[PDB]
Amino acid sequence: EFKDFPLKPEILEALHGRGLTTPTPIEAAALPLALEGKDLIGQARTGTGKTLAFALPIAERLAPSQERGRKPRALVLTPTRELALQVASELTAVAPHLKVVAVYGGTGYGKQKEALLRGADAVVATPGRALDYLRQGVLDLSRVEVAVLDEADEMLSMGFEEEVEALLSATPPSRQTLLFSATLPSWAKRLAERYMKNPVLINVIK
Amino acid sequence: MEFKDFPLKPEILEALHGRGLTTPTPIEAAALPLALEGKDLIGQARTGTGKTLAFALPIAERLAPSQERGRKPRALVLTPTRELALQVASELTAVAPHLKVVAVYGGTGYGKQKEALLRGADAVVATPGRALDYLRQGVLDLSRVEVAVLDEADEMLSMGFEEEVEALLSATPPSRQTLLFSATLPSWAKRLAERYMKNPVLINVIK
Ligand SMILES: Nc1ncnc2c1[nH]c(=O)n2[C@@H]1O[C@H](COP(=O)(O)OP(=O)(O)O)[C@@H](O)[C@H]1O
Ligand SMILES: Nc1ncnc2c1[nH]c(=O)n2[C@@H]1O[C@H](COP(=O)(O)OP(=O)(O)O)[C@@H](O)[C@H]1O
Ligand SMILES: Nc1ncnc2c1[nH]c(=O)n2[C@@H]1O[C@H](COP(=O)(O)OP(=O)(O)O)[C@@H](O)[C@H]1O
Ligand SMILES: Nc1ncnc2c1[nH]c(=O)n2[C@@H]1O[C@H](COP(=O)(O)OP(=O)(O)O)[C@@H](O)[C@H]1O
Repeated sequence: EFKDFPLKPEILEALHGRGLTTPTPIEAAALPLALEGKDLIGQARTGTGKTLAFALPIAERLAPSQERGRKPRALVLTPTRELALQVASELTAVAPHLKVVAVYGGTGYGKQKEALLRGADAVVATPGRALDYLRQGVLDLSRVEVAVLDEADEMLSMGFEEEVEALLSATPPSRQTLLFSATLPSWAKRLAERYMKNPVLINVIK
Repeated sequence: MEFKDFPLKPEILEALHGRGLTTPTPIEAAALPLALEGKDLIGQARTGTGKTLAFALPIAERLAPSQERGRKPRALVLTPTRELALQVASELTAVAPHLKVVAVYGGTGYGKQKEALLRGADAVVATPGRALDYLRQGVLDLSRVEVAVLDEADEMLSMGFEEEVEALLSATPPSRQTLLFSATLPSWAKRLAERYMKNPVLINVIK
């Protein structure tokens, strides 16, 4: 159960307050290495649940800050707007001490910009809108300590390979990288080769 | 992580420290948490590198001592070679002082190994050929195995023990925990994982 893991009381409170008590098989498998700062690839069948495998480690690794205009120390990339909002919602709830900002197309071009300018600790973004702000200097990725690629195989199918690589290339290689994907197409193995540091593959095979 | 960082009995931690075993290799670090909690796993790392503690410490921690004379082993480790059976037995013996480990291997001493098995054992570390000999004789009884380990599955397939391994695993109850270590997963080994393991997690540190 989550209380078993070594997580700050605020985080356990947040989880407890929300009913989340038992990690899914992929979460239980991935949490230990992720919490310890190591790079990993988490692979499991879609529809089981794995968001806590990267959100808890972001919650735990990052001390809070109130510095206006601060750059984000965590970046989560998702292939769709609806997943960016679901993930930003989860992360916001388990990291109550962090300012989480969702970046995604179709709306809020001005509002999301303003949010990022005021300050952010973690960004959950679709690659389109994110790359826009990257090019404008609005999204600054130079302080990223944890980068997460959520559903790498979908980002490939949606044709975001170029945006994803540009975004990762803008983060410091001192970062921890986590990659989650039901399948591992050649593109994702390459991302692994090029952007990760001796990653452990963790695969719930059946 | 160091070994001290894991939830292990004090006697086991003392054993480790006294031998200057402090630092799990990458596969040990990645696999210990699942193994300790009793889950099935496949550990993949390049052949021969250190991984013995990834299954030795789970066996040491899981099994309580017993005095019963003639008792059947609660853990089985299979290895492709005699030299690997011997290495692993000594290692397991070292970190599981509360258990009686018996090494079972060909090329020598049919009677000595047999008599050791009849006196009783908690863990057997075996090569598949010799082990099947004893299984069929009724000397090696696998009906109480809680942890079964295949150490270097891809080499067992290479050495021609495909059938012997399947026969040994079949003689153990499905309620067991099963740990499979191999640098590569040929078709036979995947088939093994599919049909002999329960919801296994594959852990691959080859990178
Ligand atoms: N351990 C857990 N327990 C309960 N809910 C969880 C959970 N982990 C987790 O992510 N969730 C919830 O599951 C939701 C996503 O579920 P999906 O779309 O079926 O995940 P998929 O298997 O990746 O395709 C998240 O927003 C979490 O709130
Ligand atoms: N359910 C869905 N089905 C199809 N396309 C979708 C989708 N959800 C979703 O977000 N998309 C598309 O995936 C992309 C989301 O990334 P972005 O950063 O918002 O891209 P930008 O529009 O260039 O700023 C958009 O094309 C979405 O319409
Ligand atoms: N955590 C650990 N620390 C020290 N020794 C260990 C160990 N785990 C483990 O199995 N051993 C021993 O290390 C031996 C394998 O080490 P090698 O041949 O030098 O290859 P390399 O690991 O690539 O450097 C095993 O036979 C064990 O007895
Ligand atoms: N370094 C090595 N090189 C080649 N063969 C080896 C070997 N080490 C080793 O053990 N073998 C062979 O691997 C087999 C070990 O299994 P068994 O249970 O002893 O099988 P049995 O023949 O029924 O007694 C034997 O053939 C060993 O000679």
